[PDB]
Amino acid sequence: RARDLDLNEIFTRDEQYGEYMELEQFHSLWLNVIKRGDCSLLQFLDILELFLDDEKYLLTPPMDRKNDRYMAFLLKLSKYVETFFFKSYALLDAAAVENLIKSDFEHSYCRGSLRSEAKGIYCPFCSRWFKTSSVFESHLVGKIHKKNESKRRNFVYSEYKLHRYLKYLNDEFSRTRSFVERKLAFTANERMAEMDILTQKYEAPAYDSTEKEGAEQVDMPYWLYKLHGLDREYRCE
Amino acid sequence: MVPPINCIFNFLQQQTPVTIWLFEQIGIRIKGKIVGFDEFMNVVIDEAVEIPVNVEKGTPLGKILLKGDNITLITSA
Amino acid sequence: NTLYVSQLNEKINMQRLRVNLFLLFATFGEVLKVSMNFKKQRGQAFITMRTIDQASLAQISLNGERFFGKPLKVEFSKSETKTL
Amino acid sequence: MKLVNFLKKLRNEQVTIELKNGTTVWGTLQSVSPQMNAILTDVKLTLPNIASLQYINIRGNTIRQIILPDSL
Amino acid sequence: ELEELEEFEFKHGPMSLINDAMVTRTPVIISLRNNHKIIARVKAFDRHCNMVLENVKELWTEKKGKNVINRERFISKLFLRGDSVIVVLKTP
Amino acid sequence: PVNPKPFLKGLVNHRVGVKLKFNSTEYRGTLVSTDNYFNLQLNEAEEFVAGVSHGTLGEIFIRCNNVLYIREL
Amino acid sequence: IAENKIYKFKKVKRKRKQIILQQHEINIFLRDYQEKQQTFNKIN
Amino acid sequence: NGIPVKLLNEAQGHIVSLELTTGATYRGKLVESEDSMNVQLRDVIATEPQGAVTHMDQIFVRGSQIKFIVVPDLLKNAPLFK
Amino acid sequence: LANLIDYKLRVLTQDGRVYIGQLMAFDKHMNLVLNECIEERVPKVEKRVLGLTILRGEQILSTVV
Amino acid sequence: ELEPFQKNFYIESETVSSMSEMEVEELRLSLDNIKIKGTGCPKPVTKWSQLGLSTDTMVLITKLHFGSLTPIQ
Amino acid sequence: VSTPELKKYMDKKILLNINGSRKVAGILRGYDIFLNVVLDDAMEINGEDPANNHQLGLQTVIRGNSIISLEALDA
Amino acid sequence: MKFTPSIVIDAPQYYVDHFNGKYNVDKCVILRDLQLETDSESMPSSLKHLTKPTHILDLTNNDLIMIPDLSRRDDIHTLLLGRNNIVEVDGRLLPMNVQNLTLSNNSIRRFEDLQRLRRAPRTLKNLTLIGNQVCHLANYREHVLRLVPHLETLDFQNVTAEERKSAMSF
RNA sequence: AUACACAUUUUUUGGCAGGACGGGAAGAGGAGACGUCGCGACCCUCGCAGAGUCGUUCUUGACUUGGUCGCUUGAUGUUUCUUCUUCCCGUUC
Repeated sequence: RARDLDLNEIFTRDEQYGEYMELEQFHSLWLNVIKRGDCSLLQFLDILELFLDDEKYLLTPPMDRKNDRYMAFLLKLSKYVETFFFKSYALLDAAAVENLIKSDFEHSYCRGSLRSEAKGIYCPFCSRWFKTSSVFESHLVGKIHKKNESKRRNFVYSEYKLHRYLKYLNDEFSRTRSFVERKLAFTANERMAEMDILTQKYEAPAYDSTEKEGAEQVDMPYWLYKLHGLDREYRCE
Repeated sequence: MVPPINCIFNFLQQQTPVTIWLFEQIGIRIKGKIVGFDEFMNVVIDEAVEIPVNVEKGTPLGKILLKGDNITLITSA
Repeated sequence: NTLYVSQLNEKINMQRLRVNLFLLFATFGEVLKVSMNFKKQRGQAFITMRTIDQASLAQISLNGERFFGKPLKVEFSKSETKTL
Repeated sequence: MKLVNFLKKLRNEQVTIELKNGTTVWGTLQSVSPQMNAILTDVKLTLPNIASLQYINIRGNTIRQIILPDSL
Repeated sequence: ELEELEEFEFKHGPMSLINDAMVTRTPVIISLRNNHKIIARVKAFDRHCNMVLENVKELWTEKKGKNVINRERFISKLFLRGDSVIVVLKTP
Repeated sequence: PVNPKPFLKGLVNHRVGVKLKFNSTEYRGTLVSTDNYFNLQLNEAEEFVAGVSHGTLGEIFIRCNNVLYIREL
Repeated sequence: IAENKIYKFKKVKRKRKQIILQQHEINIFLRDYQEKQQTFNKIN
Repeated sequence: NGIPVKLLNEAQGHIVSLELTTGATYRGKLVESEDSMNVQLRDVIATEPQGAVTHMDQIFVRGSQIKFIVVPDLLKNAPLFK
Repeated sequence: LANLIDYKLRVLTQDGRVYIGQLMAFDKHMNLVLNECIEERVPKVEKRVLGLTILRGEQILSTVV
Repeated sequence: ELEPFQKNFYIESETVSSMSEMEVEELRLSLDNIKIKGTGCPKPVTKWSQLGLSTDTMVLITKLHFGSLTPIQ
Repeated sequence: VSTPELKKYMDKKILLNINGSRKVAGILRGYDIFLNVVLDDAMEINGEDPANNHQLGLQTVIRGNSIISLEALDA
Repeated sequence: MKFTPSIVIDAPQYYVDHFNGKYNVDKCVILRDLQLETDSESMPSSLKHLTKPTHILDLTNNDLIMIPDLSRRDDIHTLLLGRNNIVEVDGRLLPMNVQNLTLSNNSIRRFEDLQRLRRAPRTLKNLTLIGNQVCHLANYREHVLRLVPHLETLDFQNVTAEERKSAMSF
């Protein structure tokens, strides 16, 4: 039925069929979106971590959330994370997840889901707080919020997706960050052999000619023997 | 019917003013006296002047070590 | 394996003649010859064929076929082709 | 010492080579010659619209720079 | 003996800039022939000025239908050919 | 014979300027050292593009190949 | 989960590439199934 | 020596076509070919990138300046198949 | 490169012209001899049949199968 | 005339190198009261991943050693 | 290092074409392994039309690396 | 029997005479990118494993009914369709740069069936229909010329402005 | 069973600078050189062989040395100068 199904056309070698997610590329692009080099792969991952939090990526942004380069980057990255997510978990109903997230976005996120006992209610689209829910509601009809929600809608939504999908992939994020630190602390020979391993895993048959089928489990006289005359094997003819 | 290195050597002895045509550059050419050279045709050239053709003006440079790679055509003036 | 054709409209350029000949004779079997060696046109083209049965079948079936205005005359070559 | 040997170590590595002509190359190094002639497989190539190529060999002197994985 | 003299000449010669760069792990900026510049730390070098550079930030200049804009990106692990080097500057 | 190498050795520890083949850049600085292949090291360098001061670069290395000529200043 | 068993028998652990593979295969299978279920609903 | 150098030395006495780094094409009988690709050529018909064509008696171009040569197909037989 | 022998190969020249031909032999300088080699420029348009050619390794950019 | 060789293969992880001295004292007290003597002792690590070992080795170790690093480790 | 077999060209008037679309005419004097050439009675043919006798007897030298090609005016 | 990728992998694959490249299709039957000859091809399909490297396709001597089911192949320049039973042509063929089509000895009956050949933009220079019943029908030549003026040579005869104008007159 | 591949000819460089789209035709206010390879033909020309000879043996080693006219609106680069409307046929939403 699926004889021409090939995973290597879906996963890159650095992803190792869902083990890791390749973020170096985004360090190149994302890192450049800063117009400098003060940013290391690990500091970039440190930046990504913000998006595991429900508020950090919103109130402690790497860059100004109204910056062009930044919003574009965030779009590309978000898309990547999502495709990776569903790619690594075929068995789960993609449409179900999508709709769940969308409804969470409409019913909570855009409805003052972020609340502070001090500043009140934050708005993703206008990046401002609000004293009470009352002024918050009468602000959702104002020309300002109409403008913003009408221009920055796709970006806000993509940001949100990056957020929730990165949350669902926390284990993979950690796994990769770990990988990074390891490879980084390698030597030359070490790094080389490791790469060899990732490569072999990548270009290897999914089933070996040497696999199991139906192997189910349930639930003294040392100097004395030389002295005796066995230093020279004797024979009777 | 003499090797070019000996030609350059007679430029050295005669101390004649020398005009060099550079590589891939028609616009400027350099001029001055050859006080010495090496195997790589790098030349110490004294009272050298840059001569843009584009009446001709020029910039006095004084003593110069010109690398031989630029050299296209060495002449006397 | 090689067939000698003549009586062809020489006004056709060399490369178009060769492409149309390969086209026409591919129906009987693989044509091995890439290009006319003779570089004189005037019909005198040789067509080399991997199997011999395709050469015979082409010979019998395409005798006097109208090709670029003229009925081609087809015969077996006198000698074996260098590539054979 | 000789960095070309350091490139010789780089077999089966996925890299992005910028070239003096401006061309971008992306692929897994199969080998690099001491000339720094680089043979790669599974290469997407962008001339200054990407062409996908099974194998690509590059003359070493044309190579501008090669960007290696940060994991290296 | 010959090897010794080569390393020494390298040490007291103009190369001393890139040698100093690797030992101090100091940033240096490289004007290239592509009219791009690379500020980075020198991980390794070669007689040809082949280099391994870390924490690369390349700056460049692009022209558009309005004012010229400078563009820059970060490349953490960068290996560079030796003929692309116009100039290597070492600065505070 | 006075060779470019001895002239250049005498030029070491002196204020120089170097015009590259491109002429897009000239460098004026103290000549610290030069090697057998004639790569150039300058200090306190100043960059003159189109004959105007671009800026003060400082300790600088010049690839031999780019050098059109060197003059003493 | 740990012993990789469903009832009594603990099954051999498989490598990641195969698990994922079969998961995508099962994916297309479920696609087929959903299609057939559809046409059937439209015929019955 | 290079095997292609060996072929090019076999090409002597034949008619060859040369394209130089400038783009001009020189067709004619190759007198002599050095190891450095410096070639001496006879009765050359030259076609410029502009399309202008000239005739010249004896021409000798530096190896380094040659983009590529085309040599007759007679040589293709051997012995470079090995 | 020895594996590529006898194959039909596509070389990209220094000037952007694309040459295609059988790879009969190479050398150290990467001078290549190409049998039945033809030239393509723009991508077919402006294709010419050169025949047997040497190419100089100084001009060659890259080759592909 | 002995052959020179490398003995330092340790790259201190960033998270470890960020630790202050008071932090390091505290970590040692918490790790069964580790006492050190001698100059220049590197800070203790608390995770197998802070040691920069290949993935192979990591998999292998874990496998080889189960649970937290011991104080001696 | 090989020496160019330029002896057949010695003491012959030749038209050298050189990089930058430059062209000079003169009698082949000497040469070396490097293909550097000495030319007597050298005459520069500018792109316009006129020509200037740069080295009537004083002779010039042309770096072989710049020599694109050389045409024999005589037989 | 069917043209399937398992067959795509291993036919006698080589270069045309014309130096046209390709990689042929024969595990046990019908072929592609070279010599698709004599293995009883009913319907063209599974051209994707051809994965584009083919200049030519020698379909001759199969049992092909129509010419559809062509994946997008940029490289394919020549189709040698001879000795099949092509009744119809698809229409959205449009494999850009299909310069040559060989319909010789097939069963295309009507002028209207030839209409889809007009879709071939300006590339179908060479077309040969000789050996079909449609050739016998009146004003066959002129209708092919007025329908697909892109053809430069028809039935190995060259178009010519004279019969172009006559095709305009009718 | 027993060192080297940065100083002139190659790789360490003289380089850098309903709406849209196509096509084809008509009507109104893209063309001129200079080359290089093609559709037709009133033409030329008329035939089996990289070619031509020999030594030795059932197959090899040596030695010599389409062209022309139209296009009745064929295809292509150097190089100077100065679009609209209508109809038809394809893609996309």
